[PDB]
Amino acid sequence: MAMDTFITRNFQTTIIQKAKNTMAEFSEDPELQPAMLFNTCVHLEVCYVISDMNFLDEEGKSYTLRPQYEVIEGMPRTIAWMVQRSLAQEHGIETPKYLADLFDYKTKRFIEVGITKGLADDYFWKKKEKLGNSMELMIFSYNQDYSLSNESSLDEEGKGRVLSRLTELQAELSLKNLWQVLI
Ligand SMILES: O=C1c2c(O)c(=O)ccn2N([C@@H]2c3ccccc3SCc3c2ccc(F)c3F)[C@@H]2COCCN12
Ligand SMILES: [Cl-]
Ligand SMILES: [Cl-]
Ligand SMILES: [Mn+2]
Ligand SMILES: [Mn+2]
Repeated sequence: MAMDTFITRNFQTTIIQKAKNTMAEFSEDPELQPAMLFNTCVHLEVCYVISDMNFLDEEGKSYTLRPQYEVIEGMPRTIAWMVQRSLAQEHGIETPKYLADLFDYKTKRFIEVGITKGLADDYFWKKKEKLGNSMELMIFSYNQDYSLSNESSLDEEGKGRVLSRLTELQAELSLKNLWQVLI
């Protein structure tokens, strides 16, 4: 099985289209770069999972009514920048200098999501070298490890559902001799 075929079988059409659109903005070609398309699909999928299972009520109380998180990843950078900058103004906070992956309506922070094949901690601190504390960080590995800058933001159950998806994907890729494509 080829990577492109795996992608089309394991990811929703919306995610695939967005990740390709994004690679195009950077003029990376999805057909020449199937590992990048895979990685971008996973990252965007994780973002969507996080936003899909956190809601808030009229007062501001959590629940596993309105979405807790706005996904900024997956839009064209020009729109994404207008959206980041406008959310930040409308909540009276600093606009980060990097483009974020999510906005948390509860804590009023921008979130950077990271996916890694190494250890979650190594990728946490690397991200923090650039971002300082402009954003919260949510780092997931394919080795069942995580590294949140705020443990409450995401529930212990939810971290585990993202970790299991990743574990699912690594398993199938390995079964199909495609994991080596990513390493
Ligand atoms: O927003 C991201 C980004 C992240 O948010 C991230 O967590 C990791 C990596 N990123 N990068 C993603 C990306 C995202 C997920 C997995 C791998 C890659 S690999 C580089 C690349 C990305 C997107 C399109 C493209 F053509 C690329 F070459 C670029 C880094 O420059 C800001 C935009 N961006
Ligand atoms: Cl950026
Ligand atoms: Cl940089
Ligand atoms: Mn991003
Ligand atoms: Mn990210």
